[PDB]
Amino acid sequence: NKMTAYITELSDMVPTCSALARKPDKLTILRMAVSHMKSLELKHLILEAADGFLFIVSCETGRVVYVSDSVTPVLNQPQSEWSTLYDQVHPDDVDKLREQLSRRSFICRMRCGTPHFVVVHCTGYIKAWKFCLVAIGRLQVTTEFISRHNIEGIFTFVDHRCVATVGYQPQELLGKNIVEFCHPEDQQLLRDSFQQVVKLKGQVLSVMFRFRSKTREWLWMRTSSFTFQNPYSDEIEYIICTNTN
Amino acid sequence: ETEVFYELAHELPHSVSSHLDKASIMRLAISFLRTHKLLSSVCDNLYLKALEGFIAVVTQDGDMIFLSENISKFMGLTQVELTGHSIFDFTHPCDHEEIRENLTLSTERDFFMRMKCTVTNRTVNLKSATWKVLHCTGQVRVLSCLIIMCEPIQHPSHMDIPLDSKTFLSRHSMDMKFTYCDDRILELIGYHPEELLGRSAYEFYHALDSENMTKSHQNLCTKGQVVSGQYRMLAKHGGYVWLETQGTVIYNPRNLQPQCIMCVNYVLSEIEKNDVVFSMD
Ligand SMILES: Brc1ccc([C@H]2CN3CCSC3=N2)cc1
Repeated sequence: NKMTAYITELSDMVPTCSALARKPDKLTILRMAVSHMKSLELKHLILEAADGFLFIVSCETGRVVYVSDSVTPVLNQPQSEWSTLYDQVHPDDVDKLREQLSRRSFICRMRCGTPHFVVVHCTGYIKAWKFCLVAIGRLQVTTEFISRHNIEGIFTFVDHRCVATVGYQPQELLGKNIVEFCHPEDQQLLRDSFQQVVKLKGQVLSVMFRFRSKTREWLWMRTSSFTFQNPYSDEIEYIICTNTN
Repeated sequence: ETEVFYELAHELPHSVSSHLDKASIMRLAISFLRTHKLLSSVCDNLYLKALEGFIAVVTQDGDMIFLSENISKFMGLTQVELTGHSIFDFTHPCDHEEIRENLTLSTERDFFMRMKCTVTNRTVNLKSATWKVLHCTGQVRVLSCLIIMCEPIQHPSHMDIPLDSKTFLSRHSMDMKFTYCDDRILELIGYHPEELLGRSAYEFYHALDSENMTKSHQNLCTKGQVVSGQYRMLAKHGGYVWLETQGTVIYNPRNLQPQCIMCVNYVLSEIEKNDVVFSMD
């Protein structure tokens, strides 16, 4: 039944066979497959799968001896423009590059033009031609300030936006507890949510309190807090907070 | 019927085509022109060799209508044994449903699936295959279709490719506490192993990244192999650096137990936001 379904499928796939008034036989069906491919890309599969392109450089000096045209779709450059890989790569990657010049494999962020860099996973090998690298570079898939706390409320992490949001340089904020900056009247409430976000392990509460500015102005703020747990231990390593003016 | 078949076979190497059966020259013929149907809609020894992986096209209902020729170099099973048979017949059932919904229906896909391996780190055969995690990135495209390249993650106890300056090894407990680090990282990121030892890896990632690590970590555990995205570990005296790490779970070969996680960590950037300070350390 499956040989026949291959017989039938094959013929459906041979336009020369399936453009016919009837269904012929296997000797014939086998025969017209044979001629239909006796009649009659990988880089498209590559660029269609990973947004990769091929390129060939000299190992001795790092200058290009071949570039696939996929460079234009992949990273917007003209094949005519793609020279020396060192000119194409981010300056902070020259070093890395030079020791990759057995097979080879690495990563580096190369420019795009119309200064923007795109990180590209590179794969290939060295062949003799005083030698050459044969590689494929592929592309990858992808007001408020955020802080983070140990269970007790001590600032373990803050991003620079704290100075824009509360006026304190990170360092002043870090190490201290938040309730040190809360307004007295609101402090249990802050602690409450801290007593709560843990009790409600996993997901968020939000709490609002007057936070101390550096110029000492009490500021209304809303904080969205959730505990973050180890994916292995389920240990509550920290609770993450985004504190929002 | 043998004469017609063996020049069908030998206009599909005449070496490998000399040995094909009925059902398989059927499958290879059928899938060759089926593939050609998709390529018309998309639009070598070095292309093929220069891949740390093979390319596969897989239908929304699961058939493998084409696999990379170099497939056998990574997974042992050659191009001709598995073409046209189901992907579901060669990958982990616990991964299957996730594979199913990657075949289904934003175009870009990126994930990890365990297949079957029958090439030793020479060759053994199906009853003694081992499951091999594959990192797969591609497009799903219109009958639907999946076009992924599949890269195996090099195992860090047995590596073939050199490693440059900007990479540093690392060992962790299964919950990812640093339980050993490379000495250079100091010159790289600026920490001696001493401080890192006994420390959760998670108090060194920048906060916006922690959620994306969890997935990498659970992939690592459930499958035992993984590549992270880009992320930034916080650095010595302020700023961070960008890393990509291959993380594999290594076992004691004596008691069949998970022992630790070893990670190769490619540094991709020098310190950035050096002025700013993020964490207590
Ligand atoms: Br996947 C994955 C996620 C994290 C890690 C470890 C290794 N390493 C290098 C500096 S920060 C850090 N955490 C390994 C694999």
